[PDB]
Amino acid sequence: MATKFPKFSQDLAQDPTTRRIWYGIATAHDFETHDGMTEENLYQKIFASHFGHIAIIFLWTSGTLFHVAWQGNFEQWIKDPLNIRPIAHAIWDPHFGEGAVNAFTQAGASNPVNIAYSGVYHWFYTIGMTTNQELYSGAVFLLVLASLFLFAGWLHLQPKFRPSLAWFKNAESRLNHHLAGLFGVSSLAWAGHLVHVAIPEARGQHVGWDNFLSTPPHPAGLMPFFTGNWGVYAADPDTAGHIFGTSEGAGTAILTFLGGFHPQTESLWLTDIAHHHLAIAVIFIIAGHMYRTNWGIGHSIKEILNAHKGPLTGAGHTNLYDTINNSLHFQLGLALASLGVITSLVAQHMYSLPSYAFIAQDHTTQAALYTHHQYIAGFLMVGAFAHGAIFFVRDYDPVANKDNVLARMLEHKEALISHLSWVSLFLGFHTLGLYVHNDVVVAFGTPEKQILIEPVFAQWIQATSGKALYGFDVLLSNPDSIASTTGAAWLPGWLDAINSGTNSLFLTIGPGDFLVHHAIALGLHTTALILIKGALDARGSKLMPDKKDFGYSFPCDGPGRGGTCDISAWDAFYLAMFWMLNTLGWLTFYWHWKHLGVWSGNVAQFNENSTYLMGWFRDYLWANSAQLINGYNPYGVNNLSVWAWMFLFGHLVWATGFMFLISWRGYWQELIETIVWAHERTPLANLVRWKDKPVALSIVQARLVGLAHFTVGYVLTYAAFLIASTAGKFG
Amino acid sequence: TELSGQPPKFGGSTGGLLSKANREEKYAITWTSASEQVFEMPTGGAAIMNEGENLLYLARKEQCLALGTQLRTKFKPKIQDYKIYRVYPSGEVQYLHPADGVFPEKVNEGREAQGTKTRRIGQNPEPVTIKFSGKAPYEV
Amino acid sequence: MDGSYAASYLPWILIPMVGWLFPAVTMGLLFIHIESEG
Amino acid sequence: MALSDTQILAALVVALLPAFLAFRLSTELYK
Amino acid sequence: SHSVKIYDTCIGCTQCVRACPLDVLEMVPWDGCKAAQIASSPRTEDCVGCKRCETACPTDFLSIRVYLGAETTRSMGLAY
Amino acid sequence: IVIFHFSWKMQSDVWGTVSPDGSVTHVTLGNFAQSAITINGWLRDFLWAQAANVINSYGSALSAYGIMFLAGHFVFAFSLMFLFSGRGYWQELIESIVWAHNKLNVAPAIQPRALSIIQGRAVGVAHYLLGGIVTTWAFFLARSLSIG
Amino acid sequence: MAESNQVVQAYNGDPFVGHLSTPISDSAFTRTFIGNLPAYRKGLSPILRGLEVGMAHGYFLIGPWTLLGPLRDSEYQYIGGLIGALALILVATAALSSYGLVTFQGEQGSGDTLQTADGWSQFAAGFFVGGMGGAFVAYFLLENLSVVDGIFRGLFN
Ligand code: CLA
Ligand code: CLA
Ligand code: CLA
Ligand code: CLA
Ligand code: CLA
Ligand SMILES: CCCCCCCCCCCCCCCC(=O)OC[C@H](COP(=O)(O)OC[C@@H](O)CO)OC(=O)CCCCCCCCCCCCCCC
Ligand SMILES: CCCCCCCCCCCCCCCC(=O)OC[C@H](COP(=O)(O)OC[C@@H](O)CO)OC(=O)CCCCCCCCCCCCCCC
Ligand SMILES: CC1=C(/C=C/C(C)=C\C=C\C(C)=C\C=C\C=C(C)\C=C\C=C(C)\C=C\C2=C(C)C(=O)CCC2(C)C)C(C)(C)CCC1
Ligand SMILES: CC1=C(/C=C/C(C)=C\C=C\C(C)=C\C=C\C=C(C)\C=C/C=C(C)/C=C/C2=C(C)CCCC2(C)C)C(C)(C)CCC1
Ligand SMILES: CC1=C(/C=C/C(C)=C\C=C\C(C)=C\C=C\C=C(C)\C=C\C=C(C)\C=C\C2=C(C)CCCC2(C)C)C(C)(C)CCC1
Ligand code: SF4
Ligand code: SF4
Ligand SMILES: [Ca+2]
Ligand SMILES: [Ca+2]
Ligand SMILES: [Cl-]
Repeated sequence: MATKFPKFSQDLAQDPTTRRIWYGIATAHDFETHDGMTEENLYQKIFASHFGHIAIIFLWTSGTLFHVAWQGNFEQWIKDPLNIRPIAHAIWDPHFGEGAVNAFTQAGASNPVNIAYSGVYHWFYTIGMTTNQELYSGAVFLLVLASLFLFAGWLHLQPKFRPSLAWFKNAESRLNHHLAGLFGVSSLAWAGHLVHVAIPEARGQHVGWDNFLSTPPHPAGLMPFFTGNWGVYAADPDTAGHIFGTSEGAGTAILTFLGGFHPQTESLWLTDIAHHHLAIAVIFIIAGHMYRTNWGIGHSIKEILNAHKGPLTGAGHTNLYDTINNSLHFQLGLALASLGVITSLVAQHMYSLPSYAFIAQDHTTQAALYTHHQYIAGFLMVGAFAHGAIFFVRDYDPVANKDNVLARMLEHKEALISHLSWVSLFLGFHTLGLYVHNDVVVAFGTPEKQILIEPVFAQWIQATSGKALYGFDVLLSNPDSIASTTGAAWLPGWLDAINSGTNSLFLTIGPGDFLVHHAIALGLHTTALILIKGALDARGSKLMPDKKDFGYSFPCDGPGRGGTCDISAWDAFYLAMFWMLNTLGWLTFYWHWKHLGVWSGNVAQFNENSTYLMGWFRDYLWANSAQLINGYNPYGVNNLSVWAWMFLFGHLVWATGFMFLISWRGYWQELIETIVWAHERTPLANLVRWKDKPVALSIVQARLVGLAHFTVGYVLTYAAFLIASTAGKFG
Repeated sequence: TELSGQPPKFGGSTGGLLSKANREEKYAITWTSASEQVFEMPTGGAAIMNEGENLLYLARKEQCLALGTQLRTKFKPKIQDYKIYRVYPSGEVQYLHPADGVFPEKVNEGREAQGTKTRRIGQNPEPVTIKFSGKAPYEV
Repeated sequence: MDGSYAASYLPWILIPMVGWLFPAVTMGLLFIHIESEG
Repeated sequence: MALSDTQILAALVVALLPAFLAFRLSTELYK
Repeated sequence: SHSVKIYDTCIGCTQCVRACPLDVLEMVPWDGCKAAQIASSPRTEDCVGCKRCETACPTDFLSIRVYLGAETTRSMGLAY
Repeated sequence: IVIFHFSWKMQSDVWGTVSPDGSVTHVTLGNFAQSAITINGWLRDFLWAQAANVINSYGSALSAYGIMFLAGHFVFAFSLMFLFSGRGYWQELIESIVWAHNKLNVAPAIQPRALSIIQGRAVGVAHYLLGGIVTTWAFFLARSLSIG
Repeated sequence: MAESNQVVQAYNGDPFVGHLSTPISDSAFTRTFIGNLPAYRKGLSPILRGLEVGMAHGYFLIGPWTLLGPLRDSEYQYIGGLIGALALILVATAALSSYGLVTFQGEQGSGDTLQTADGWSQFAAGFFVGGMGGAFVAYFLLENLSVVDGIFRGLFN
């Protein structure tokens, strides 16, 4: 007998319980474990899945564009960006009452509407889009793009167009085409767009599909680019009195490098952005010529890795080409670690050095962007370490990687784990001790005995970039330094933007920033300790010397040998998720409190109260909640009704996750058995019988479900608080 | 063939057989008793075994085996002649325990060796060496 | 509920469809598929 | 301006195409 | 069902068979230890996976190993 | 939930002052009827409002109540670690630390073992109850001592 | 032989049967769609199939006369559409029943229950009831269009 679903697992299809359903959903994407999977079919299915995913991204982007065009006020928003709030789309909910309708007819809309909080308006405006028809045609074109990628994914599964395994394992050519073509040519095309459209539109010159062939973006054509006199393109950059969208203060420059911020929009100059894209395009195209393909000339990754032997290391990087090229979990972990690092980098660089016009004034959108991308980065990092452990479980070859870097990392894993334990205990012990000392000191009416230690190293680093507030006179803060008298066109604007305490560039830090950066260090150290200990013991330990035989994820090994709960590397991932969420909470709390202080001009509150934790408990959480929890009350409803309701929703989901996390299966299986008895013996209901035998959720499933609720609640409740507080205060 | 023995004296309970016994399968424990005794029911509550033969139907095999351990470990004249069978809805009966008339705790000739690995635990093949197959280190 | 945007009659029937018809149909199809053969 | 009434119910026909192609891709990936 | 394997590091102390609550294991003759016997898993279709046989095992890391596999009515321990 | 109901109902519809007119002015002005019917009411007009005494207790004779408030919060969060994890991870971490002590011959003769599953549960629930009950103890005491 | 990119193959693997397997006549979508219509959906008794078919048909048969019949420009527009639809469903029920009376006089087959005298009479009964109900419910919706609009807009909140 067989129950068909899931077709890819008879071990599940023959499960006569509800687990068959759940696990069928949980293992569908794990193509490696499908019955009779081959490596070539694995790669081809992954290829088509990638095509489908790219189509999904294009469809979601088209949805953003289309809803902004249709139900937005983009053209009205351009007339007065600093006062008109951007709207994401209209509401249509039959549950609404008169109070809710009146509350959500906002931002000059004739119908209920949600206000945008993702800064996509500033994006589209700085890019050069000025009408609704442009956004509309963009949405339609992206529909077509999703269609193209869907047809490509369909075609690459046909026997007439199936890429073979050797084609997928061609690392040299793929790296060449991605570095040179995917990365370089695309930054080149974006520079061309900024030069032809974005910058001319910033100066009031309409450039559309009806005139871009006729009007050159520079009074000189391509000969200054052809010959070599490139300074013609620097011409007269936009003056410090250029008003955006008009010709006042406008120039003819298409490639500058003055640095600093546009005085009105408070963002990077579009000319410097296009110049950056051109330079990066050249760099990436140069990079994309390193590895040989079919013309003999070029490098081979395997020989480069093999050559890097050494004395104390041993085999060095020998055979690592095959090690990484034959394991998709290795490639995925590398990609996830890199992408999480650079996503956190985007988050850190968008609030400090913004690049979209007037988005520095829109504080809620910036808070939400920073929080969003830091959360994405945390997820990506946890996933990277999970895939490293999965590689260790499934793909690691001890003989082909003998005595190399990998084998040595595994060979002294106790040293690495123990020293991570030491650094984590160190950081946590001392940071919590200092916070508790400051709390107990402020409590007894003697706030003068707080341990305030100046963040001297980071202030010195700021000064090295030209920060003269702390009087360090080191490097770019010292005019007599060699590095400051080089004649670089970016020094004046950079110093003017970093020494004007009016933006978010290199914010002044006090001892509270020192304490919270040590808290962040504790969080990173502890989460990484969890993940590394899980990946290094994934193949085995002294409780399960054969943990690799059981797989990356299994319930446990029983109560024997002392008890083996949460033994697999998957359990290490599930543990590390809590600490990652806590680290992002510390990040976002710090960022949001300091930025609320900065935006209100009352930086004294944060600088004086972030030292003891009661300061965080009453001046940050309790205080900024006052607006949110009044979105609806016994007196009516304001525009924060949804955010208050979602705040409470996240609380509920979080506690419901606690439910699955604290109480463990067997109790529930017995309870379900009593309920099964009940159903079989209650008349009329006996006419009906389940098709799948009801059973309690499995152990690993219970961890996953509790953690899913925990994370849903975490994100939703903090997003509600962030949005409601920053929007009711308007920064 | 036909299972024989008097049912134990029991007033009934809600923990006994369900629809599985008639739709899927059931199990039976038989045992001889030196006197009318009181034993504990694996499904909850106390019952009285008759002197002589006793036949009892249970829903799961582990329940019959729990009853067997109780018979052989909790009574002055130890009951160890108990037999456990599996009954199907077609009335078929499959003798189960003890498999070869001798308890599996002590060695007995005639038994084959299954699941026995000639190698050591730590001598299992690495998973990468058997990947993209339908086998695991403990199976090849 | 109303809408000054064009084709405001579209959400009128499209919200029930996305919220009632589409979910009922997809859940029924997936339920039949889960419990197929036997 | 404001998007045309006829314009909103023109993108849906174009969306019928990625719907068809996503249906085809899903059914092919199920194989 | 679950897999129950036995390895050559078996000493034949019969404790895992005594600990089994579903009669999955047997003591068959062998010639690799003093007790001249080894454990076997003939009735694996009745294994639930309670790991008691591993708990009652004395060898430095178990000589008998239980790997949880395809679940069924018997392995899930269902009386319904 | 029982003691929260007791506190809010007493402060709202019972406890209060009385002016020489027969008229009674309650502590929190009878807000129980219109606010204790939603969860947002308990969050705002009971927890957020009445915890203002506990959080602003620093610099007075009740700063100890704010200290113990934060302490109960911390002990709840600490219990969560014993409640959400398993013994095997901690035993592996202890194995690594035991190797580290073996490197310098500081290995104790009494081998360090992770808390048993039952003991992990007992510790988790003990810390959970302690933290929560101490939190509400500090909150209740500060509030009912700052209402006259 | 690396040539079967053709989408139009022989119908049901029989090239000598008067039919062709095409993306309309025999594709996965059309097959799973028509095969799960109430007329072919497996596990359905004839009366339920008739009920579903009648519901659909009687529901949509209100419109033509409602918007285009002679009573369209009277104060009984919806009532006139309803009356026309009810008469049409009655005539169609008579036609269905007569067809069943004539086609199943002989030996009752054992293939599918719908293709018998009893099964076809059950299908006709289901169709009659479903059609009258669908016409009356579409009429009732049209006559109470204001409450439907107020419901879907939340006007009554
Ligand atoms: C120049 C030729 C070329 C180009 C154009 C591509 C293009 C692509 N290939 Mg392909 N490929 C090629 C040749 C090429 N390939 C060759 C020669 C081989 C080997 C024989 C392969 C084999 C191959 C495989 C096996 C796979 C791909 C995949 C992909 C896609 C990568 C994933 C993606 O879409 O994210 C796009 C990534 C970028 C645009 C780069 C972004 C830069 C980073 C992220 C920083 C972001 C910068 C900036 C701030 C972001 C803008 C933010 C904005 C919101 C403002 C991509 C579109 C994958 C795929 O998806 O399958 C379809 C995949 O599985 N390729
Ligand atoms: C506020 C809650 C809380 C606390 C205090 C801890 C504490 C700790 N965790 Mg933990 N964790 C938590 C939440 C918490 N966790 C949650 C919810 C999870 C998800 C289940 C995890 C999962 C987790 C994992 C997976 C790991 C940790 C680790 C650690 C230890 C790392 C050392 C450190 O961080 O610095 C120092 C320690 C502290 C700041 C806390 C102790 C400080 C106290 C107050 C000192 C005083 C002791 C006191 C006087 C003793 C006498 C008491 C007497 C009155 C009875 C540490 C002891 C990592 C580890 O073990 O590192 C080696 C580890 O791998 N945690
Ligand atoms: C992922 C993109 C996306 C998203 C998230 C939304 C979001 C929303 N839309 Mg919109 N829509 C989109 C794209 C999108 N739209 C596009 C491209 C069009 C033009 C064809 C429209 C045209 C449209 C109309 C006419 C209306 C909405 C409406 C709505 C709201 C209710 C949903 C609904 O009833 O309409 C359903 C949506 C459609 C019929 C269009 C199909 C959506 C795209 C083409 C496919 C998305 C597939 C994508 C992969 C998601 C799959 C799920 C995922 C798990 C894989 C909702 C907030 C209603 C509204 O205004 O609310 C007040 C409504 O009246 N949309
Ligand atoms: C010359 C031929 C002709 C003519 C003149 C008409 C004329 C008409 N048709 Mg018809 N139609 C025709 C042919 C024709 N049709 C054909 C060939 C078909 C295909 C078989 C249809 C199928 C069709 C359908 C499905 C419907 C109409 C409807 C209508 C009326 C809509 C105008 C109106 O009153 O606004 C008002 C329109 C509405 C209020 C729409 C009804 C909204 C309901 C509540 C559905 C909500 C959707 C959602 C799934 C709710 C389900 C709840 C569930 C989960 C419990 C109208 C009188 C509609 C109708 O009968 O009005 C009730 C309608 O539902 N037509
Ligand atoms: C020779 C007799 C005859 C008669 C008297 C009529 C009379 C009529 N024709 Mg028709 N016509 C005829 C022949 C006839 N026609 C022929 C041969 C043709 C082909 C060229 C046409 C083609 C024609 C068309 C195309 C149309 C008409 C229409 C109409 C009706 C217009 C008014 C109306 O609203 O109808 C409403 C009345 C009915 C539909 C009949 C219902 C009568 C009762 C109340 C039915 C209730 C059922 C009840 C339970 C039965 C009980 C039975 C019991 C007594 C035993 C009208 C009653 C129009 C129409 O149908 O209007 C809607 C229309 O569209 N005629
Ligand atoms: C800044 C981070 C804050 C603290 C994090 C922890 C730092 C870890 C330091 C502990 C001591 C390491 C013991 C090495 C053990 C050791 O000496 O191995 C022996 C090894 C000898 O290597 P070979 O001469 O064989 O090199 C040939 C190679 O091609 C093959 O590996 O020494 C080195 O590799 C050079 C110096 C070690 C470099 C170790 C890297 C540590 C990372 C430090 C931060 C990296 C930043 C990189 C930015 C580009
Ligand atoms: C343009 C797109 C084309 C698709 C059609 C669109 C509307 C038409 C709907 C008609 C459906 C036909 C129903 C009968 C179809 C039918 O009943 O088939 C038959 C089958 C069960 O019936 P049998 O196997 O007994 O029938 C077999 C034969 O009789 C076939 O004729 O059902 C299924 O196969 C399971 C359904 C697939 C489940 C699909 C998964 C969907 C979940 C994911 C959804 C993603 C949404 C993302 C966007 C939000
Ligand atoms: C003959 C030829 C040449 C002339 C070429 C000519 C004559 C024109 C070249 C035009 C080019 C190369 C246009 C490239 C256009 C790419 C476009 C237009 C857009 C891509 C957009 C994407 C992918 C997604 C965009 C999104 C949408 C749609 C939005 O609306 C919001 C933003 C975002 C989400 C990003 C020259 C002499 C040069 C070289 C020799 C050959
Ligand atoms: C487990 C595993 C894995 C994973 C891993 C991981 C996850 C890692 C990590 C991590 C990370 C994520 C890292 C990162 C890092 C860092 C670095 C690498 C640094 C850099 C540096 C530098 C050198 C800088 C410099 C500078 C400065 C200082 C400033 C200014 C500018 C400049 C540039 C000058 C794999 C799969 C792979 C394999 C298997 C196992
Ligand atoms: C889907 C689709 C399509 C389309 C179609 C159309 C165009 C239409 C249909 C439509 C219809 C056709 C609908 C319907 C509706 C109906 C209803 C809704 C019904 C009803 C009924 C009721 C509700 C009941 C009633 C009653 C009775 C019977 C009893 C007594 C009396 C009364 C009245 C109560 C196509 C194929 C193209 C493609 C694929 C998809
Ligand atoms: S408990 Fe272990 S050593 Fe003893 S007989 Fe069983 S398998 Fe062999
Ligand atoms: S897991 Fe349980 S049932 Fe299976 S062999 Fe071990 S003790 Fe017996
Ligand atoms: Ca333009
Ligand atoms: Ca007329
Ligand atoms: Cl409220």
